[PDB]
Amino acid sequence: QPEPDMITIFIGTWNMGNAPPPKKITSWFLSKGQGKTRDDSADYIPHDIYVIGTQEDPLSEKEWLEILKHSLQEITSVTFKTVAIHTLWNIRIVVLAKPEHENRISHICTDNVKTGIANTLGNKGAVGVSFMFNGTSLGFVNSHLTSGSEKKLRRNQNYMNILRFLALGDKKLSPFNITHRFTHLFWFGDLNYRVDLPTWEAETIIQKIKQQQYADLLSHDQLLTERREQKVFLHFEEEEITFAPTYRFERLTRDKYAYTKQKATGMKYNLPSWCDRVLWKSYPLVHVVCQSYGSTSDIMTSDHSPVFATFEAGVTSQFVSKNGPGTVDSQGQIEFLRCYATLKTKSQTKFYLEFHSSCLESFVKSQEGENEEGSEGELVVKFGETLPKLKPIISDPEYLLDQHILISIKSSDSDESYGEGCIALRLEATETQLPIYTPLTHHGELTGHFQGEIKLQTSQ
Ligand SMILES: C[C@H](O)CNCc1c(Cl)cccc1Cl
Repeated sequence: QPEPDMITIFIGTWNMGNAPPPKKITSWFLSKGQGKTRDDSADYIPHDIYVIGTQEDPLSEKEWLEILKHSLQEITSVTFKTVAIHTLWNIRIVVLAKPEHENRISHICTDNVKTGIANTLGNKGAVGVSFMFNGTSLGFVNSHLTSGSEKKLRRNQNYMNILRFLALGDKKLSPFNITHRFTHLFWFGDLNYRVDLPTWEAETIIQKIKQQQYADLLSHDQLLTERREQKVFLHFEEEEITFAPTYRFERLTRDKYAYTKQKATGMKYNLPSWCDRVLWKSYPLVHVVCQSYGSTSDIMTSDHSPVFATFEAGVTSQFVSKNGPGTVDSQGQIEFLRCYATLKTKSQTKFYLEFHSSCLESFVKSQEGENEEGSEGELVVKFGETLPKLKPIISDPEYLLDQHILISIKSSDSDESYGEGCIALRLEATETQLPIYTPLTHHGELTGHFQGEIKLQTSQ
């Protein structure tokens, strides 16, 4: 039984509008409806992992698990195993996997973050799951962000609180937030970003949706515009949206958008919007391909339609040599040449680096770099040729070229990270000086850059 080098992952997000689901929700798991949909010929082929995010979910965990498992069994004839289930208020995440994966999945973590203070703390936030799948770390975030067309800034704040405080993955990666802890990170939910057009244009928007002419609406989608201006979800991907806005429908049909202000909406308009989204971020040069992104047409119990996305995701095997794990493989080394960090910080402290990777026995601290002034005001931290030689646990190129080095630049004064990034070892050549680059972020905001050269020695 060979270990996989690819798996397929289903991501579902559905704001259920505090209503039980209908008797059949199989179209969701089959990626059928509007948008980028799955080929009929694949219907019986199970995904390896199904990750279901709900919001405004009125069901018990037990009730929803029974519906999900019975749904997948009907589609696939496979009895899926429950990896994890976590609920915060009415925000839920379920992870189901094929039974053959039970002994490939380990280090299962769950957490939640509650967003807002006093007034604004009570029902919005995120749940998350992480685990190892063989040698690959996978994280999944289901967030219900602040509602309302005029709260895009609040949503961006909710995003930053969730990525700062959601405690998933390897706690030894202390400088790193969830946006660096995983080979593949999927973030989905009712993100609640709106199509930002005048209220008077509601009927015009509806007309455009009936014509399947989304271009003039997506150009006002607050998530696309905020992402384009690097206000939120920096370094995340989203597939092109080719399905109608998933909010706000009249229940029991999909023929009508209910957008007019009502006491029940706090006298707010709900112009048709793409509230319900799936984004991802994978480490550099790892295979990840979106194979569906759409909405169902036949599930109408909520004022939202379910959204599906599916992915091919590269995975690696749990590598064992004669040497590592449990020693170094002297045949292997990672060297850094001519490296420097460019930082946006206005501070003057000394900086050092930390290198973190599961290819190392433990993280490595550099000596301090030498600060200089950039020509446009910047702080440049020069490491020259002073960075340590990293000793990986396994030298085999089939393992080592699949690995990544996380970098944090830390203040010597405070040991606080000013920036985090990631470097792929999937090089064009070994034993060859090659340029490397990563942007550096902190709390998911751009704080600088790290660039230089790498020289990777494998046992080949
Ligand atoms: C590799 C990714 O495609 C980068 N995405 C950046 C981006 C955003 Cl986030 C929004 C609008 C346009 C663009 Cl290029």
